[PDB]
Amino acid sequence: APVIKAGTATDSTEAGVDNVANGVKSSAFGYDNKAIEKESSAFGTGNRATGEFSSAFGFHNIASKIHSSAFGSNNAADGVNSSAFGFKNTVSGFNSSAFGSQYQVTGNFSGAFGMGEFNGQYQYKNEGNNSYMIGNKNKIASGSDDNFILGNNVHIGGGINNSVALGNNSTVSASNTVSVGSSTLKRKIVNVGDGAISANSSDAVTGRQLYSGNGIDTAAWQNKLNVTRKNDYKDANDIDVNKWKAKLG
Amino acid sequence: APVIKAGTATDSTEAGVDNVANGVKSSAFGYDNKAIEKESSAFGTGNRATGEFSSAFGFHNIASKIHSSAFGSNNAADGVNSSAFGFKNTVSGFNSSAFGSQYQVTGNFSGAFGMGEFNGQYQYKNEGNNSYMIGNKNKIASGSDDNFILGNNVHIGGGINNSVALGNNSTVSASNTVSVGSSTLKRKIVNVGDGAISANSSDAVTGRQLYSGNGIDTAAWQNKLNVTRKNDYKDANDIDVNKWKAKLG
Amino acid sequence: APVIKAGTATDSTEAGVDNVANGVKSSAFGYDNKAIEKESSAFGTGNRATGEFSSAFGFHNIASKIHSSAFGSNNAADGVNSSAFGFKNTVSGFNSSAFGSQYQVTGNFSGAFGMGEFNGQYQYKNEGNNSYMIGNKNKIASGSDDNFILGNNVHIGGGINNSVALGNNSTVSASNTVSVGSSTLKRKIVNVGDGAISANSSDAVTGRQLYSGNGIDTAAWQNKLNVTRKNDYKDANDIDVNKWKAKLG
Amino acid sequence: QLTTESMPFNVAEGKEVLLLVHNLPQQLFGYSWYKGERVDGNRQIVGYAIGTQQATPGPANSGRETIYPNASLLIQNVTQNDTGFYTLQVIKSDLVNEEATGQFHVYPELPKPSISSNNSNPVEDKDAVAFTCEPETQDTTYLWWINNQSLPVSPRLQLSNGNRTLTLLSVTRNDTGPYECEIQNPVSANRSDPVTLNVT
Amino acid sequence: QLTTESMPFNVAEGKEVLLLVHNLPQQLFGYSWYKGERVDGNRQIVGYAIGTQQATPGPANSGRETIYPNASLLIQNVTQNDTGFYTLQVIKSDLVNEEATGQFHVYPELPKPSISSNNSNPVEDKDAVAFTCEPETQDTTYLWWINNQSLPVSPRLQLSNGNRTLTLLSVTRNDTGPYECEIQNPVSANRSDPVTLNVT
Amino acid sequence: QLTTESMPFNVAEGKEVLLLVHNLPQQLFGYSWYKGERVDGNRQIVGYAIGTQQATPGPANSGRETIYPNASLLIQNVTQNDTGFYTLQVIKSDLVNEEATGQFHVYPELPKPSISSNNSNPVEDKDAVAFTCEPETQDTTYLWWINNQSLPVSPRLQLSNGNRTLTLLSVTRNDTGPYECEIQNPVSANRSDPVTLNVT
Ligand SMILES: *[C@@H]1O[C@H](CO)[C@@H](O)[C@H](O)[C@H]1NC(C)=O
Ligand SMILES: *[C@@H]1O[C@H](CO)[C@@H](O)[C@H](O)[C@H]1NC(C)=O
Ligand SMILES: *[C@@H]1O[C@H](CO)[C@@H](O)[C@H](O)[C@H]1NC(C)=O
Ligand SMILES: *[C@@H]1O[C@H](CO)[C@@H](O)[C@H](O)[C@H]1NC(C)=O
Ligand SMILES: *[C@@H]1O[C@H](CO)[C@@H](O)[C@H](O)[C@H]1NC(C)=O
Ligand SMILES: *[C@@H]1O[C@H](CO)[C@@H](O)[C@H](O)[C@H]1NC(C)=O
Ligand SMILES: *[C@@H]1O[C@H](CO)[C@@H](O)[C@H](O)[C@H]1NC(C)=O
Ligand SMILES: *[C@@H]1O[C@H](CO)[C@@H](O)[C@H](O)[C@H]1NC(C)=O
Ligand SMILES: *[C@@H]1O[C@H](CO)[C@@H](O)[C@H](O)[C@H]1NC(C)=O
Ligand SMILES: *[C@@H]1O[C@H](CO)[C@@H](O)[C@H](O)[C@H]1NC(C)=O
Ligand SMILES: *[C@@H]1O[C@H](CO)[C@@H](O)[C@H](O)[C@H]1NC(C)=O
Ligand SMILES: *[C@@H]1O[C@H](CO)[C@@H](O)[C@H](O)[C@H]1NC(C)=O
Ligand SMILES: *[C@@H]1O[C@H](CO)[C@@H](O)[C@H](O)[C@H]1NC(C)=O
Ligand SMILES: *[C@@H]1O[C@H](CO)[C@@H](O)[C@H](O)[C@H]1NC(C)=O
Ligand SMILES: *[C@@H]1O[C@H](CO)[C@@H](O)[C@H](O)[C@H]1NC(C)=O
Ligand SMILES: *[C@@H]1O[C@H](CO)[C@@H](O)[C@H](O)[C@H]1NC(C)=O
Ligand SMILES: *[C@@H]1O[C@H](CO)[C@@H](O)[C@H](O)[C@H]1NC(C)=O
Ligand SMILES: *[C@@H]1O[C@H](CO)[C@@H](O)[C@H](O)[C@H]1NC(C)=O
Repeated sequence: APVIKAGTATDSTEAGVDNVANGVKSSAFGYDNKAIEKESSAFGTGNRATGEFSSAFGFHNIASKIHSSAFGSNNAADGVNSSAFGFKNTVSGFNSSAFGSQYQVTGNFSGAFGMGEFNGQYQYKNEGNNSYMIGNKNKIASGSDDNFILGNNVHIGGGINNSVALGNNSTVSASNTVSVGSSTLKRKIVNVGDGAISANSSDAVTGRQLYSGNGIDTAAWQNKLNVTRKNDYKDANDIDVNKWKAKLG
Repeated sequence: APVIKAGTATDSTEAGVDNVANGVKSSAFGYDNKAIEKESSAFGTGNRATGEFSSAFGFHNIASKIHSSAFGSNNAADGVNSSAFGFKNTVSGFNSSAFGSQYQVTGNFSGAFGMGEFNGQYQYKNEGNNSYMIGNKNKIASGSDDNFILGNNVHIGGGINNSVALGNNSTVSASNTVSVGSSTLKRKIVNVGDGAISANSSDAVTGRQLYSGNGIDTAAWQNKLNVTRKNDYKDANDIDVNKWKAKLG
Repeated sequence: APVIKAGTATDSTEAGVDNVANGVKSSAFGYDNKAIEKESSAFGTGNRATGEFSSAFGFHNIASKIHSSAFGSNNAADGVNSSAFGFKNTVSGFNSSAFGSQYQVTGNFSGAFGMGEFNGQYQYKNEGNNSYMIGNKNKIASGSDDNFILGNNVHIGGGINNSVALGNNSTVSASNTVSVGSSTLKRKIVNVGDGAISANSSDAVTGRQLYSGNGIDTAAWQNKLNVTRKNDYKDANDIDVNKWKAKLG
Repeated sequence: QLTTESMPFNVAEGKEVLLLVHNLPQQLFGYSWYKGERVDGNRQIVGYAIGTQQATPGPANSGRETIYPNASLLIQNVTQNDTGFYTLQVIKSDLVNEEATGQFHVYPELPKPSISSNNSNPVEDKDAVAFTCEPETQDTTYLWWINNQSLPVSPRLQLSNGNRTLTLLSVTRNDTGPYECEIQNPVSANRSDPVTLNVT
Repeated sequence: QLTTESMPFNVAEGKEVLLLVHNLPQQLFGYSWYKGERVDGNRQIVGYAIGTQQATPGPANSGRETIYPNASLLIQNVTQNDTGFYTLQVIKSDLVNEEATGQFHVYPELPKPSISSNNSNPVEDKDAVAFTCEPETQDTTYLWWINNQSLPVSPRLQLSNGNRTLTLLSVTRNDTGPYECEIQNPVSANRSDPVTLNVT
Repeated sequence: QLTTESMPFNVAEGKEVLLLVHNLPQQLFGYSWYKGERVDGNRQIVGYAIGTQQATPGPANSGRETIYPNASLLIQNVTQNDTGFYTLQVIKSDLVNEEATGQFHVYPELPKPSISSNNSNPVEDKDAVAFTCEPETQDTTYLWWINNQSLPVSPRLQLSNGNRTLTLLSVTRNDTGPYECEIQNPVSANRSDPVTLNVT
């Protein structure tokens, strides 16, 4: 029968059946819960809180570091100030978070929000630092940092930093780029405001801007294309006289 | 008075007042909690855990499937490996997640992070598969899949796949497009790196690139615009001689 | 020794050691937990639930309003229908959420997903309404609303509305803009579909479109550049006669 | 207890009806009005959210329905198709739903009626002439008026087809007067043209 | 109890081997096959996920391995490097792992052998000529066939270097016959050329 | 117990002051220094975060303050406006705040003073001439010096305006000597030019 009793440390509480509480001011409530560190809490079924100030709430959750939260089902938060929320999320980095299902985050100050895959091991993981993924089945290789993904099936290889991937099945192939598609599917960017055609502006021109061409360098373009200006074509400027007289008598 | 006692199944725990635990290795801690399936836990006030390995922690939470987490207030996670975290979040899809307030996710492998609206029914819901919305009051119609939203008041209609919406009050009207604004508000894209003007490059040209025109096809442009190259003008190439002699004597 | 007993209100439960339950149908489970409002739950170690229907689960969590959830470590959800999940997250807004570590959200209907910084005070906070941040160490000043950030080290000043920032170290300097970089680092946009060159289209032209120039206004461009069409140059159209006959004899 | 009251209960076609709400709970989260006795998401007419103070029309909305902060529902341009039950859903602060119901009937603008007789010249000594109001419409009430006075009940005054048809078993020359009939519903009624008897 | 069975246990090089699984638990979450006796992420060959019904190759995959819905693993183009232990990881519905193991041996295609004599013309009255099959291979079994019948065990028939060398201590003219030796491994066996004795 | 100690307690203007921290807890999460006796977010000078090892200035920072890894605060180019209380916030591993206070005084560098007399020619037999050090300054200590030895206490040596005005009640020709005034503060002190009497 369930019982309430003190654990093996001062102010340690065991509530339920087959509970173990070993840390000072720790508590294990439920069935088969273990709270082994100081001020650690394990509430639910089969949870393990093996780090100080760590809490595992739910079903078969594991928290292992100085401030770890594993809330949900089969989450493993093994990282300082790390949080694993959802279903079967493993966070192994420092100050990293993960929300969703079957996602692993081994990078530092990284995050993931979506669904990955776990057959017997995590097939899609976040191994980059300061990188975030929102989508399904996304990969970031180790050594690729400061990368952001908003899409599905986006795999980032090694040595790709400061990159953003947007949309389903997007592809990143270089650093300091924003990708809105792959070599097979290319997306249009619609509803773009007019650019700032000028010498030094870094904007995005639109269809109407290039259609009309307002604000272009009328002098630079007249050198790249050898343009006979109508003013000269009217005033006979810059012609040969020993040559025109030949064909024209 | 609150009591600790066994439930109706082996290793089932009831802690508190008016609790019911019916699953094997289940536990209901708090007030008016029901845990009816194997290894299901309901901790808090008025929670219901009606699925195996499901946990409902908080206030009036409902978990109904084989791995369901409803953490917060009035969350209903009715979906396999589905998580509903926050306030009044309903997840009805497979492996789908939701964090925030008053959001519903009926799609498969979908997610929502933000605030919706619930007067008596969910007014803003994610009904698309493999789709994610981050923002306030966002809608994705059923049959529109692989869509991503980063903005507020973005409604996606039927038959719109592989689309990305960015910013407040953005509008998506077609598939395989990235939308930056609506027909009324059009945003500029600033701080864009120089493109790769060439025969096959798919980049985004900037204001300076269109201003100077470096790297354009100097031969193709000279056919679309019937220019008269200064070399031919200065050397009388490509002229008529039988009728130029007429006007010029 | 731990004890199970009634609180100071009807159907109020205290489980553990040194617990206080004062609200009707409230419960405090663990060590040093206080549940002071009606139907409020405090499960874990040192949690405080001072608002109705509020739940604080974890370690040193505080919930203070009518529907508040503080799940994790040292979270403070002081806001109506607000949720603070993770490590040391403070949500002070209305219907706002925060997931991650050391992030503060004081705006209304706002959110943050990432890591900030907390030395003795929150150094990076979300002070804008209807604004969302995903990344590390991002700032939104008060009065700047409807802003979205996908990146790190992005600080948004005052009076900047309807803006989107993408990528690491991005910079926003105006309203109704989308920024993909700063004045120092500028990102390219790759894999862009072909635009819709026309009179009124608002698209993004690509490198090939500007290279070939197909679909441009062949008549408008021929006025801005004073080209001499071969149809006239070969045909002697539009020339002076009193002046050509002078130099050409 | 939550109760709703139609105002008025019977509405003429094309008019408006207002459903009042009484004993509304103290702490509330929002309201919703559903068409029919059930609360189904497909039948939601309109919904209010006190928190953000927004009134969002539902799938069953037709543009004629407005919700009010004190939970009353106003339906303008009412039609005969609207006759039915309406349920109000009230969500309290703890988000436990409370339910009520209300109904009203829509009736048409009953027009000018007319009368007919199958014998134009009653025989003075005796005849069995019948009187009937032709313009048949549903769920009305019929009553007859003779000599500007309600008909005197007698077996001599036979009624058939319910009592839209008035048959006079045995006429007399002393019965000459204006015959005039009414067709009447809970919302309106106005009179026909007097019909005389021909004797000599 | 989870048991795996190789089929066949011994496979010729370049053939295929199929690992069967028995007593598979009723409620499952997915499978995974690892090379070696350990379960390590670096050794994962292939993995299946029943939920999404997807088979994903692992880092140890070489393109020759396919997993089946009934947890079976098929390896095509088997090579001598594949000989070893394989472990199957079964993840039940509650996500508690269950482990099993299986193994198979790969053997090469042994050719015709050949025989040599260190004395070409045995002396009729007596000689000590030795017979040896030259083409040395590992882990094989040899056996000698004389007058195409199995060699009669006798101290007169000496065997050296295991029994790959057959030495005849004292030959006689009556021993003239076809000498012929075999090599056999668990997977195959086939013959050399008969060798005769020269006497007069 | 957390204690802070200013070093030095009194600082001349434009110099630097270093606040030491003693008995710092073993397990820490970060520090913060606030101006004034209160801990307010608007008064934060600087903060340190041991985890990420970042030192972030606060709203009250002026560019003259640096935080050391051992929680000491260094303030360079100090001004008279900085005189006040400072509080140190220490956040332990469990994130329970611990507070301590410290203070220092800023004083100006006082110059050469100067002396004045109302009577240039004291009368030899007797006079009541008064000496005064004119350059008035706040919170400082005044010291007189006669024939380079400290003034001998006597009712003869009257003092006025506190003791910046020295009145000689009944002068004599034997009182002739150098008269010199000293203006000193907690941080500095230097002297004036000796003054003499005129007698004959
Ligand atoms: C609700 O609002 C309308 C307009 O203010 C009003 O006519 C109606 O009486 C109100 N209901 C009640 C019960 O007062
Ligand atoms: C009322 O209903 C009829 C039928 O739709 C329509 O023609 C009429 O314009 C409506 N009047 C108003 C004020 O809506
Ligand atoms: C009165 O009679 C006229 C003629 O048919 C009809 O149009 C009208 O609806 C009637 N009004 C009422 C109140 O019965
Ligand atoms: C018509 O009036 C005559 C008068 O004699 C009567 O006989 C007859 O019953 C009436 N017919 C009908 C159908 O009421
Ligand atoms: C008699 O005639 C008038 C209309 O002509 C009618 O209004 C009145 O009601 C009738 N008399 C009585 C008592 O009803
Ligand atoms: C006429 O018909 C209705 C049918 O319900 C009846 O109530 C009413 O009394 C009848 N009037 C006479 C005079 O029969
Ligand atoms: C598994 O599938 C393969 C092909 O269908 C089959 O050959 C094998 O017999 C199956 N294993 C079992 C134990 O049935
Ligand atoms: C089998 O393996 C050998 C060596 O890699 C290769 O040459 C051969 O083509 C393979 N055959 C098949 C059917 O895979
Ligand atoms: C037979 O010998 C040949 C070549 O000498 C070899 O390729 C083959 O594997 C052998 N077959 C068997 C069944 O031993
Ligand atoms: C070679 O053959 C002769 C036959 O007499 C025998 O004596 C001898 O042992 C053989 N040598 C070897 C190495 O077998
Ligand atoms: C003897 O003859 C043939 C070889 O030609 C062989 O196949 C057969 O098996 C031999 N007899 C026995 C018992 O092996
Ligand atoms: C030949 O060597 C093997 C070694 O295991 C042995 O098993 C076999 O019995 C031997 N045969 C003879 C005839 O010695
Ligand atoms: C604190 O750090 C600085 C830098 O080394 C040092 O000058 C100071 O003495 C340190 N204080 C103590 C008590 O060690
Ligand atoms: C100190 O402050 C004064 C006035 O602000 C300034 O002139 C001086 O340059 C400063 N000295 C240093 C070393 O910063
Ligand atoms: C000495 O007086 C001078 C100016 O007269 C001043 O600059 C200085 O600060 C003083 N130094 C001390 C130690 O009092
Ligand atoms: C000025 O000096 C004279 C000397 O006789 C003395 O009488 C007088 O008190 C002094 N007055 C002041 C204001 O010091
Ligand atoms: C006497 O003379 C010198 C200055 O001339 C001074 O430094 C010294 O301290 C004086 N002696 C005393 C006891 O003050
Ligand atoms: C000079 O002024 C201060 C004021 O506190 C006093 O302490 C000191 O004793 C005075 N010196 C004499 C000789 O009076």
